[PDB]
Amino acid sequence: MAVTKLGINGFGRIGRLVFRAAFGRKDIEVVAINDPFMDLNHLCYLLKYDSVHGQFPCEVTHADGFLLIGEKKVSVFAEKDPSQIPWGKCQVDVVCESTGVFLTKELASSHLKGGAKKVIMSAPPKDDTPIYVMGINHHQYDTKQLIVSNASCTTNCLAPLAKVINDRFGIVEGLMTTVHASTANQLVVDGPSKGGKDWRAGRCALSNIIPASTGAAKAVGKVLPELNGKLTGVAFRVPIGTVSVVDLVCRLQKPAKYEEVALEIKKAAEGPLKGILGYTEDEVVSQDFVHDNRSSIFDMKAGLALNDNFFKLVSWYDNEWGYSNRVLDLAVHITNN
Amino acid sequence: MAVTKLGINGFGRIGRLVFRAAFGRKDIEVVAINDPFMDLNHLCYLLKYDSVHGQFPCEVTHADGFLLIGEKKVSVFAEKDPSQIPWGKCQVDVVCESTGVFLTKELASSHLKGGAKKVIMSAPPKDDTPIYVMGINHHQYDTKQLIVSNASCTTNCLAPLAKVINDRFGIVEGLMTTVHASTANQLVVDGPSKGGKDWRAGRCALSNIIPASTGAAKAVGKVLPELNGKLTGVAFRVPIGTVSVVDLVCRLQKPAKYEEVALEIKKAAEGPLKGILGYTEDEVVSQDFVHDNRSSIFDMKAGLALNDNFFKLVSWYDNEWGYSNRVLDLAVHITNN
Amino acid sequence: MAVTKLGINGFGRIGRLVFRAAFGRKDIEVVAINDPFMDLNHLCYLLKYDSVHGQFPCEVTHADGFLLIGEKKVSVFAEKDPSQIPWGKCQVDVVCESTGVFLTKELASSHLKGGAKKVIMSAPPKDDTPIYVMGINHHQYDTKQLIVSNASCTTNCLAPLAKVINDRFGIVEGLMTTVHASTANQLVVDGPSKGGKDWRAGRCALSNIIPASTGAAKAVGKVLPELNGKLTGVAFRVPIGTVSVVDLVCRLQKPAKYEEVALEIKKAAEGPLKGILGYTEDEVVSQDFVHDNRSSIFDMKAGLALNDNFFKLVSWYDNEWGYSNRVLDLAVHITNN
Amino acid sequence: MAVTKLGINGFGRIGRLVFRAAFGRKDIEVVAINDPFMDLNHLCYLLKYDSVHGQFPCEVTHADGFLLIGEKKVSVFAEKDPSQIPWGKCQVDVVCESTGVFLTKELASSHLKGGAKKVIMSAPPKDDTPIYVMGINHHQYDTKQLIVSNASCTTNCLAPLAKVINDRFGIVEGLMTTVHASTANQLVVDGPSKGGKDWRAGRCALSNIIPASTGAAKAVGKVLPELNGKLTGVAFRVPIGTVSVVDLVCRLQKPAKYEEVALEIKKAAEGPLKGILGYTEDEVVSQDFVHDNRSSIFDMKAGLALNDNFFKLVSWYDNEWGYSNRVLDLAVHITNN
Ligand SMILES: NC(=O)c1ccc[n+]([C@H]2O[C@H](COP(=O)([O-])OP(=O)(O)OC[C@H]3O[C@@H](n4cnc5c(N)ncnc54)[C@H](O)[C@@H]3O)[C@@H](O)[C@H]2O)c1
Ligand SMILES: NC(=O)c1ccc[n+]([C@H]2O[C@H](COP(=O)([O-])OP(=O)(O)OC[C@H]3O[C@@H](n4cnc5c(N)ncnc54)[C@H](O)[C@@H]3O)[C@@H](O)[C@H]2O)c1
Ligand SMILES: NC(=O)c1ccc[n+]([C@H]2O[C@H](COP(=O)([O-])OP(=O)(O)OC[C@H]3O[C@@H](n4cnc5c(N)ncnc54)[C@H](O)[C@@H]3O)[C@@H](O)[C@H]2O)c1
Ligand SMILES: NC(=O)c1ccc[n+]([C@H]2O[C@H](COP(=O)([O-])OP(=O)(O)OC[C@H]3O[C@@H](n4cnc5c(N)ncnc54)[C@H](O)[C@@H]3O)[C@@H](O)[C@H]2O)c1
Repeated sequence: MAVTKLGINGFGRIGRLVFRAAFGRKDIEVVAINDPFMDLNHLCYLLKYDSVHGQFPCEVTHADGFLLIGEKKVSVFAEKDPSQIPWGKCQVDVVCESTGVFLTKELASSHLKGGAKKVIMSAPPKDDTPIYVMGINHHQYDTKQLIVSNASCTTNCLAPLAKVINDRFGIVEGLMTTVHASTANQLVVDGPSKGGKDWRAGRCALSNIIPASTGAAKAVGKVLPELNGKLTGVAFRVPIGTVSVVDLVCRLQKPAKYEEVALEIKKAAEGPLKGILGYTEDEVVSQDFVHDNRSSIFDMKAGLALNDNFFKLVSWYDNEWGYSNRVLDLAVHITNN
Repeated sequence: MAVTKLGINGFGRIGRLVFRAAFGRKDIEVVAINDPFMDLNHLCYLLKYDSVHGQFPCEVTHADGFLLIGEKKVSVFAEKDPSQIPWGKCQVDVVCESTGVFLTKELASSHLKGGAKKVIMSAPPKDDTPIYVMGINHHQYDTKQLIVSNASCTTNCLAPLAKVINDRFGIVEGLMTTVHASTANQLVVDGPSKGGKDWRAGRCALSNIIPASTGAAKAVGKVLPELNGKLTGVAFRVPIGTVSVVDLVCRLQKPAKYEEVALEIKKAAEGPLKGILGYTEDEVVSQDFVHDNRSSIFDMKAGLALNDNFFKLVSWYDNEWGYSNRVLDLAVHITNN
Repeated sequence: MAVTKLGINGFGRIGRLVFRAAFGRKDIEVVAINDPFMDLNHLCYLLKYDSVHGQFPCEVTHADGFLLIGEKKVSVFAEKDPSQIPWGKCQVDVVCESTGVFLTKELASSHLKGGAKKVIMSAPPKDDTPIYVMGINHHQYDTKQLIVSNASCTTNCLAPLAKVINDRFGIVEGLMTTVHASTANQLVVDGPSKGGKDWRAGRCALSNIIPASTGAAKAVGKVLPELNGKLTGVAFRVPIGTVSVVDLVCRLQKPAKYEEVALEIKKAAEGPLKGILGYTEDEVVSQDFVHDNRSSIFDMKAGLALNDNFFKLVSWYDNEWGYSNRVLDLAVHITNN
Repeated sequence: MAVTKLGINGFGRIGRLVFRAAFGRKDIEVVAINDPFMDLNHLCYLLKYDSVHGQFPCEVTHADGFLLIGEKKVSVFAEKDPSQIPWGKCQVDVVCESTGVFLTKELASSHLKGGAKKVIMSAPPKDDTPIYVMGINHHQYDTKQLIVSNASCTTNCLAPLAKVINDRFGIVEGLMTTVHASTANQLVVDGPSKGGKDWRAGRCALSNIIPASTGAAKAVGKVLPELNGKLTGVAFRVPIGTVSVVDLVCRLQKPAKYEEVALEIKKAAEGPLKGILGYTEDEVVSQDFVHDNRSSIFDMKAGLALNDNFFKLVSWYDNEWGYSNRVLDLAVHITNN
């Protein structure tokens, strides 16, 4: 209805990609960025070159303390304290909280105190903060809610898949495994992970298949109450720049042939979930989804059925890119709604 | 009872590792090797240096056309036709068929025609050749069977896991996913796979999560009839030198707590299956099993249960090393039995 | 002057990229492709998806035995014998010989017998076949020469660098080292390289720094006679999808400051060699050049000088992309000249 | 003369490996370890499992706040302030300063204040702290010097190589390039490096060839005055667990054939520098030196000569393992001398 003004806290993989994903958009625009761990010179550099998604689609420069993207000026701050960021001065409608250390309503509030209208945590909340997944429950958003969560990359991939299958065949119970690409919280060589938590994530990322936990499957139950308590899963970190794959093993109430389930998913991908859920029958591999903007693409040939009620369903997702575009979709939605 | 004389056809990852794994052994010894794709000089080189398991634990040299391991002589041939290999002259009790292109009883017979007493296919058979898994059904071997199969690396990992769980809790149905390390049949850069079969395996192995199929789960039913038709699964090839991880999602007849299932497995690992099945509660990662000689090590902390009858069980395995030691165990067994 | 009709023999990394690089071009177009190791279905797949350069910028399909790129038809053959390819019927002005097994004038002749006007070997010749490097000696091409070589990726990178430095400061002698990205001739796991030649290239590409030889530096002397016998070097294969870096250590006749040499190169990159030689002072890394169409980009900050006559100069190059664009530049040139 | 008591500050790649390398030794033993970034439980874990060098050659456990290696007790501390570590109570003869943040005489002094007799910085000093390289100048050590530096992994590789070549042929000038394996100071995904220094090191380590600087070559001049000002070089970080390769391009005073230079090096490797400098003519690759305890192994076949005075010499080194063993050699030396 009118260009949404976005503010970004934490200019990392997600911060920068959300920024990159906004470039095309004509319904949203980033006007402010905050990150106390990079000078303006360092920030332009990081935004300009990317080891996964290529160089920035435009010229990046800075002048007088502003970030210059073509002929637009973006304010840049270096506040370690969110409450200290002049979001208000910049007329920020929504702040993309993507530092990964303010995942609670009390912590994410400081942005509102700084003048920001609303806030979106680019990760699962540690509080009972409302969680939303585009194309799944975003239409159940209440404008009075000023702080929300866009969930996790994995939840965004599994959620759509789960809804379609449950909606028609009904999911009795399911277990999920996601082979996930490398992430910023990992180490180059064997070392101690932060807070001595999840020791495995401190092991050399270059040569290991690394077991990790994830609440993505249980989170689905929060976005789809009908599924609360019917799903859970694990993760396996692998040495891949980007693109992860969800592997859902489920039991359905109503019997079906793999072909029928596949057909149902395809129908959703071309209809109501077009743009969120994708469908394919090609012999694809992770690299094929690098920079794919969908939340999840069903891989028909990769999955299979043991019998008429026990299935193994596979779906890919660019954990970085898809998620970043969704953050923008949610930002626009909760501002014009 | 008396040193088993082993012959190796196909001196590749498995051929060389079986050879390496025999070095310590005092009940078996390799006396002949055949591979028409490497001169003797090239063969010593490959056997001496290994990018995964380190250098050979002894000095490797050649003289007068023989392979010299210390002060032992090993005959070396370069026959493309198995029937042309003088196994008899070398008194070969068993031939480790590990070229991957003679996986049928008719094809593997040529070794018997060459003078070899018995043969073991280092891979699943394409015929109804008898399949054996150490510690699972090897005691059901019939001496009159001259050609057998040691199965696949994955089957050897999943089989023990399946038996213990089924034996006490009973497995109604199960689906499996194995994240597998890179393999010789893959390509360095995107290209056409052999015979235009399994296109995905021709995609760059360095940067892809590659979906692949596997009959390992169904094979379990062949080694454990009670499980025929109750298991199947898929694979995901990843960029790892060695070590794969089996991820079994199963439904049990009798309810149980994750702890009880874990306890049952541990009991087996320390008792009847000691040496085949391992157990651990440490925060491990793939690299931790490089060169582990067991067929499968249960990872207690990596798995979990959705409810009292739906479980996700994880077990690691060095696809190269463990399998190779098993080939030797089977070789000795079917020769002294 | 008029659209050049290109034929491609060997639809591999270079074949497909040359094809991809021609898509934009309005002065050249591919009308025929030959590769006996992929069915038409397999060929579309490989051309459509790429693990390095992304998906094809257009829809790829096939119908009635033709390759369909939008609404253009490209003939596709599967001849193992080059002389058997109907280049003439397709009016091929130039054939991009990129299979890597017909690098001699006698062998590359078969294309002329098939009806092709001229031929370009996408690699160094093993004969005294004429070698050309765009922007260096291509203007010394003789139209009566029907078979030529576009040289090697490394030569194309080093050649421009060498000319500029020699032209002004004069190179007395130089040694070069190129850290090269992985290549099709390498193996996923330790095995025997073809013909038992260059054993090192058969070692696991995923985890090794692999020493390899290269005539790229000596080749420079063939394209720049003034430098014959003044340069040579070695290579180091590393696990990188694409992008290699040339590292030239040279001694100049006339003294200079690193700044002056840098300035000279910059001058060439913005003047006479614009498009072939690039210049930069940014803190770049290999990934930054993925898909860069230049033959070599000088890295000012990466190099240095020991004294006024001994220098270490660094320059990057996308071994796949840049080279492929050059093949097109040469194809057009020798057809309209 | 009598078991040297070693203390380790910073239980990282080097800390743990020095500890691991001491296990066999009968002339030195670690009695204390300090690292405030890992609980005792976390420390045992990290010491027990290693993604590069395998599992610890003994059982690792902890009891009553001590590290238990078999039946030996090692005190463990978690002081962020070195001066606060009770080295004296533990009778520490030498402290292996390997945190990488106390590389100055003033900073490394705090250990002496804590009761430690002497100190060795496991890295190049930022002060004019004395630098020593085993087999090169360690016999010029003065017992009154309480703080010294064992130099850098690269210097330890290049130093021996340089001495032998200079001693007989004389090095006029030389430039060096080391392709180096990944290091702890690098990042898994593109991010900001510490202090905004060396931006390149913050780029994804998984997929980049990363240009880096190094004073290793100039440092050689400090250990070998005769070479001061005659050498310098650059580095290239690559995705390799461990093992780097030094590539020295040098000009000699006295002419020679590659064979003679190779012969000279071999002579040193088997004589005076045996154990420090290695020699080989095999087609080796980085993985072949994983866990090699030598400071540098000359690779005869990898190098070459342009003419009788201009050479390119290659030598490998396990940046982690060799260096760690050297730290122990120096520790014993300066305590019994
Ligand atoms: N990378 C993925 O695949 C992916 C996918 C979906 C969601 N996410 C995530 O989004 C979040 C961020 O992850 P990321 O990959 O972008 O990590 P990242 O480390 O690349 O980015 C985090 C940024 O936070 C900055 N920061 C730290 N403290 C700050 C402060 N006080 N104020 C402002 N900035 C601060 C850092 O300097 C950094 O640039 C995580 O919670 C994670 O769940 C990541
Ligand atoms: N690498 C693993 O992860 C793993 C684990 C368990 C089992 N296996 C396997 O065992 C088999 C062999 O695989 P690998 O990893 O050793 O592959 P590999 O490519 O390393 O070894 C195959 C060998 O076959 C040789 N060969 C080809 N044709 C021949 C012929 N006619 N006569 C004699 N030798 C011939 C080749 O030169 C090569 O040395 C496969 O079927 C596979 O299932 C592999
Ligand atoms: N990849 C690079 O970085 C790079 C850069 C510059 C030059 N080059 C090269 O150009 C050449 C090709 O290498 P590539 O990387 O494309 O390798 P590739 O293996 O990817 O492609 C070669 C193609 O040749 C085909 N082929 C084999 N025999 C054939 C025949 N008889 N007729 C028709 N096709 C046949 C194969 O099926 C394959 O598709 C090499 O000589 C190499 O020097 C490669
Ligand atoms: N990895 C190699 O290839 C190699 C080779 C030779 C030398 N070195 C080095 O030796 C040094 C250490 O590097 P590394 O690879 O072990 O890095 P690392 O990061 O693995 O280890 C450093 C340790 O310092 C600890 N630490 C931080 N602050 C501390 C404090 N105040 N007190 C005690 N401990 C503290 C960290 O927790 C960590 O365990 C570096 O300067 C580097 O040059 C590394």
